[PDB]
Amino acid sequence: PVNPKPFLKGLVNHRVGVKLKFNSTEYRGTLVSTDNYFNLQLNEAEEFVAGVSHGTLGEIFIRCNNVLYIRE
Amino acid sequence: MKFTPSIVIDAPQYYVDHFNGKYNVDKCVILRDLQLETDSESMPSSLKHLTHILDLTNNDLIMIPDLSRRDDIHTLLLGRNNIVEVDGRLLPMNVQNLTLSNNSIRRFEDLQRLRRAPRTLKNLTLIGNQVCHLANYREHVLRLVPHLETLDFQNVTAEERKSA
Amino acid sequence: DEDVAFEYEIQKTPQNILTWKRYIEYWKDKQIRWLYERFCSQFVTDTSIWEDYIRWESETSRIFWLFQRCLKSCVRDCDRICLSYLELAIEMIRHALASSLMKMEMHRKVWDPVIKFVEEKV
Amino acid sequence: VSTPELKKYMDKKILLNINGSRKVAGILRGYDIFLNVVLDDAMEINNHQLGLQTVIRGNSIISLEALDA
Amino acid sequence: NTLYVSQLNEKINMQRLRVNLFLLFATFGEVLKVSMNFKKQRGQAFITMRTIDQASLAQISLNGERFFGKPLKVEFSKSETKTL
Amino acid sequence: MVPPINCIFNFLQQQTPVTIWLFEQIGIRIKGKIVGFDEFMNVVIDEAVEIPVNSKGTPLGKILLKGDNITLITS
Amino acid sequence: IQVAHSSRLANLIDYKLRVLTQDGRVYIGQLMAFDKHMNLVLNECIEERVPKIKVEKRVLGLTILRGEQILSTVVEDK
Amino acid sequence: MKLVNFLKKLRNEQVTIELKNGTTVWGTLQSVSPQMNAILTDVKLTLPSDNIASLQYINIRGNTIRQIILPDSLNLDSL
Amino acid sequence: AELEELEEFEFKHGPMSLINDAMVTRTPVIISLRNNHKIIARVKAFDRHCNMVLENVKELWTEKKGKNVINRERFISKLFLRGDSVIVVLKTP
Amino acid sequence: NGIPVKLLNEAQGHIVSLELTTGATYRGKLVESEDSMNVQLRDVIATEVTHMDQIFVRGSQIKFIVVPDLLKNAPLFK
RNA sequence: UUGUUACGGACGGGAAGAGGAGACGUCGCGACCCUCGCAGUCGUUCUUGACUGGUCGCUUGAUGUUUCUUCUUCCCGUUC
Repeated sequence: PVNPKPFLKGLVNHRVGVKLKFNSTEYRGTLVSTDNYFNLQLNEAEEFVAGVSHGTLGEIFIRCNNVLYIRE
Repeated sequence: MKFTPSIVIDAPQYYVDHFNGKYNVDKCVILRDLQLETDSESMPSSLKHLTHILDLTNNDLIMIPDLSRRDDIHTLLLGRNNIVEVDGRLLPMNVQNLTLSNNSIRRFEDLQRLRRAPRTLKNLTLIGNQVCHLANYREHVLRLVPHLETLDFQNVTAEERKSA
Repeated sequence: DEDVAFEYEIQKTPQNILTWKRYIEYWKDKQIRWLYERFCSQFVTDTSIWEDYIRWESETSRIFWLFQRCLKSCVRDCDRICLSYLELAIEMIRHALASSLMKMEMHRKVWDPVIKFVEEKV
Repeated sequence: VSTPELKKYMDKKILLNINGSRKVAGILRGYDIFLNVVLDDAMEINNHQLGLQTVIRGNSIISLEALDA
Repeated sequence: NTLYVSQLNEKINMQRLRVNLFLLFATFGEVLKVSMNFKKQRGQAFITMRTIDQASLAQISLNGERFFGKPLKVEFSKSETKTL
Repeated sequence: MVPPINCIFNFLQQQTPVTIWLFEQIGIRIKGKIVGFDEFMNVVIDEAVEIPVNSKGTPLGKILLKGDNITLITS
Repeated sequence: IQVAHSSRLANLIDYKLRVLTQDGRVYIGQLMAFDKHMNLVLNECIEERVPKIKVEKRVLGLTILRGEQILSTVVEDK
Repeated sequence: MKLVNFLKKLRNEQVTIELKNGTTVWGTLQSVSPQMNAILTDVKLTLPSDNIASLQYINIRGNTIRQIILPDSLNLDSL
Repeated sequence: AELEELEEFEFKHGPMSLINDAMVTRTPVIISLRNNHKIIARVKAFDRHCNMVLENVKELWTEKKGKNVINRERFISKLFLRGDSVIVVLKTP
Repeated sequence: NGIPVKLLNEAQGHIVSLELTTGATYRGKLVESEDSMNVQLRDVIATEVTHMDQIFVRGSQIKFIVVPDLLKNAPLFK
């Protein structure tokens, strides 16, 4: 019943968790909007390098190709 | 005439020597029977174009002159020349296949430029000269030029090396 | 110096005049300009070599001097050099237009631009 | 657009060699233009079983030797 | 044009042999043939040249010349080469 | 014969157990149940647990795995 | 090295070009054909390895090169 | 629409580009394509600080070029 | 025309919106890369596939063997950074 | 259409060597060729050494495909 | 047709003494071997279809993956 793009849509204005393959760093923030090619935009972004944070970034944007997954 | 830049430019660099590499240059109207009496001047006009196979045979070249990088003239053919001495620091690693047949290399001491070959000349052959007729010449060559694999078509064996 | 080498090699043989181009494009520059001027003075009095000398010249005084140089010894490409001198003097357009009629007197459309300029001037 | 000729390899066991030093093996059931090979077996390498049928992505299938010629 | 060699050292390798041949024949004229066609070794090699004169010269001069121990038996080819 | 477009549909219908494999790290492999339907290989999967398999429980919710990053699917 | 001021891939057909690959292995070969992805058909391939100092050599192929892993081709000699 | 268009409009100007190997290579752009297939006339190379090991001509493929520099200090795209 | 023309406003709604905004009102942004890199610059142009053009480009990377961290720096300006290398961009206050 | 593809198609029933991203050099017969460069082989050797009966290869990850010296000028070009 | 745009101190090599090594392949220097010639082998029929330097040393030949863990003496070149 629940498809991917609709799930993604639902998850707008809510917390999102995303990770990368190259330089494994967990990005944590609240989602803003998405497009057909699955690029991302977050607010209140915290760059957790394997648990420990580098710094509170704020309003950020992420490309699709690097992203591993979307979680809570 | 003398080996100028214009002559080099003129030279037929179309038919590549298909045995190895590309661009088998023949300086002047024809390097075979060019009649370059002086040393090979204006080598910079070629500018390391190409084994290269710069066949400068049937000339009157007094001394062997080179001016290029480590991969610029591996299969150089200087047959039927008047090569007295071929000392130089430019062509160190490149010139492996040296066709120096029918040269004017008289003494064994004339090959002292090629001798002490561990650093002086990375590879060199030399054959068909007046120095080949001298007593214990091959042995001497073996002693000095260890890099010389093929000595006048026949190889430098282990036994030979031991002897020298 | 390679200038003496180029001059001796060019002097020992008239050898498909691009040897003067080898003396030119090596420095190309004032030495190349003087060498190409001596080349155009010595043997080659063609339109392409004079045009290359004018291209080496290419501020209105030098262009007018090159146009006076290309006015001398020009037979085949006369109307094209005439239109080129008209465009050069268009920036003494009337005197050089009469000089264009002198060098090349076929010349209807080129004279029509001077007539259009004379109409726009009024 | 053009279909890969995998009808020859139908009903034949295949020893695959996917990217990243992993030797998977299984019999071919279905195929497609993207090369997402629908195969009905999976035994990893020594040997041990981990689930029956396995559908694999097209990008991560490099080499595939047929067992039965 | 072509010159069929015979009676040479079979112990030497193919490419190397070819190279040697090339080196030898560059003094007379421009050697057209880059590699051997027969691939049998033991003397049988066809040295293809651009000019006939050059070939003739080669035949004259290198008849029974010491190349890798044995004397090479030079001779003119029966049929013309595929390249020529 | 089972084509991969209908495969997705079947998965959606059934909701079978799954063990998804990743590209970069060989050890860490995801486990859950596929739900969604899509033209691309990108599909949503509930109850995701990342297990370190030999050559033991990463906290993770209902995952949506990227279309280029799936190495294996099972049913 | 001699090479004239060429404009496009069509004008430089049938020339001995070097080719560089993603891993860093050097090639040489005469460019025979053209394609959308620059799958340049080499006339004779002499592949070369450099370990991660000095360049090695091989002589296996006379190949149809694929355009995915190519970095940048270089002209050797006409 | 696209910024390959921008690249296309540039002609006869030096630009450094850092490749996947990692070399600063200044060269003239020549006929730029929609696939970013650049061609450089004069260039400076470092085979795997930047060691000097330069060649004259080279034909670049578009997938490698990540950054470009020094066409000319000016921004214009739409026409 | 309309199939491509309707995609023009897709930047300002979706995930590129922030970058568009940045471009409009030039401000510094932190750009990351693949093989350990950190670039800082202000935005000027923008397109569909993240092939951006910037100004005042400060680079920070490492070319240190044997696990020693060395932060080298050099001023670059008016680049053309292709989208395949760009991972994360963000508008700072 | 692609000339290399055409060439490949033409060379059906010929001994063609290969090389992948990892560098596993094969050598055997060519079975079939398509628009996407998908190759299948028979009696195929493998020197990464083993001797394999058959193999199918994905087109995207191939580095280069070897062809013999026969199909050089004719009958593909003009 | 062709193009463009738009949609004395350092370093290197070789040798010796004291406390780099093993696999997988890929090309070479010797040969007691094979093989014998100018453009190879076999099927079938009076002229056509298919398939293509090998083996053994190296008595210290070259070279890419993949695991583990330097000092002294002499000789030859470059630099100050």
